Amino acid sequence: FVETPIPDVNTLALEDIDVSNPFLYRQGQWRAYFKRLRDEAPVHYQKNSPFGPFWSVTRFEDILFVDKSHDLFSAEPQIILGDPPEGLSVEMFIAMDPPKHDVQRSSVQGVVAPKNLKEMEGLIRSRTGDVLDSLPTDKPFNWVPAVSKELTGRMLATLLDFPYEERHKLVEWSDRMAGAASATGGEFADENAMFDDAADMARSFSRLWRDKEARRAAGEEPGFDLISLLQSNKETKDLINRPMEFIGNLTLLIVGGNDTTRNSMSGGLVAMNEFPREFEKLKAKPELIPNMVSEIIRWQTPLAYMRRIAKQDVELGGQTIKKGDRVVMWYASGNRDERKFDNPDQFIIDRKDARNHMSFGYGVHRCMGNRLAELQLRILWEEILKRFDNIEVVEEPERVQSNFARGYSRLMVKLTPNS
Ligand code: HEM
Repeated sequence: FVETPIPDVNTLALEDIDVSNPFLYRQGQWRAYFKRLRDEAPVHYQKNSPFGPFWSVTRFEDILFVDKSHDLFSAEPQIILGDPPEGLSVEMFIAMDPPKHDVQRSSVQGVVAPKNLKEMEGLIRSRTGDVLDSLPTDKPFNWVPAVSKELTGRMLATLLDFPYEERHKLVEWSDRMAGAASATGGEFADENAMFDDAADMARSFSRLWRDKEARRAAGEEPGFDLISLLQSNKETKDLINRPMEFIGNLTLLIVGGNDTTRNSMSGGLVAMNEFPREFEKLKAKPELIPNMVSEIIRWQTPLAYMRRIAKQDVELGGQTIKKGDRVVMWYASGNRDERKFDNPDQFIIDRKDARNHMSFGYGVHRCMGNRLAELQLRILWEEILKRFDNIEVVEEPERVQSNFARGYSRLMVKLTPNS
């Protein structure tokens, strides 16, 4: 993939609108392209793309139907638009249908048990406050590494009890995975690097499993982390011996929580910068933080879509999706659908229906980590409000190349503390 200027959507025949282009978000053309699809081709077939042909489903109501109807639309074998590079396919329950999906999700869902998240609030808030206190207030800095990636990486390490000093690896491996050119149009096109990483990652999870079992056998009390949970349950105490399940489950937790958390933490600042009256509203009414977090997640939509395959011919939106066709559920478009949300492109932190967004999906795959993400975002903004009278974005944000992740690689921020 090489970036070129994306033309006005009005220059295109409807059949030539290709929303798999991974520069549509960066260039700001995604809003007009998806509005044209919602209005005039809400169930749209693209015959020609670098990823092969695919349907786009772009209205909120129709996306709900596809996401909930796993008897008609399969999540197998992959949920990104393209294909993983050869040798890198791993089975993850995000790309599995019931009943097996339900079985595999049950084996890990305890890691985000509400009682466990509540016990970790002090740690999350301490990390958040320490990170914010460390930021300079006399010069701008890049928020993406300093805050969003920093906090996400610590959280991911805690979730796995992954060696804290190596947490940068959970994220580097994960980035090169979720950013495969063949899968998402991301910038990673070297299969040699992905082979090195996927193997390093698999070896690292195996060493962690053995270190944790040796520590448990030696009398270490079990913790909140996923490995401890897997080793405490009869069904999964032997998960090492099922390598596809073991590697797939652990990889899904890390990839699932990595750039989603990161880009939600960054995106709230970008939304405030575009709608600065909302920050004055927030400072005057801090009890809006929980609803604001929903509005940040709606407006940002950190994952633009999830993909499905039609299990049979399905009539949708005056169109016949054929058995075997790839069907892309464009959450990024659904969350801007004016049939669902009034003034959808506005960031409105007291929007009463913000919580009804589809950024987590709907149906059996609805995000397992939704409460953990919301918790971290709430604490982030609580701790921001204690410290800063103003936040300024000093340069146009740099947006990531991807058709899947909607995110930022550079967000240059100047802080003004209160007195
Ligand atoms: C604001 C942040 C997040 C967003 C926007 C998001 C988005 C999503 C989406 C769109 C799906 C699939 C929904 C569908 O197909 O219907 C999903 C599933 C999933 N997410 Fe998240 N996610 C976020 C945070 C997290 C975090 C923090 C974690 C882990 C700590 C996580 C782990 C997972 C897992 C394991 C699944 C698979 C659930 C299943 O297939 O049953 N996510 N997420």
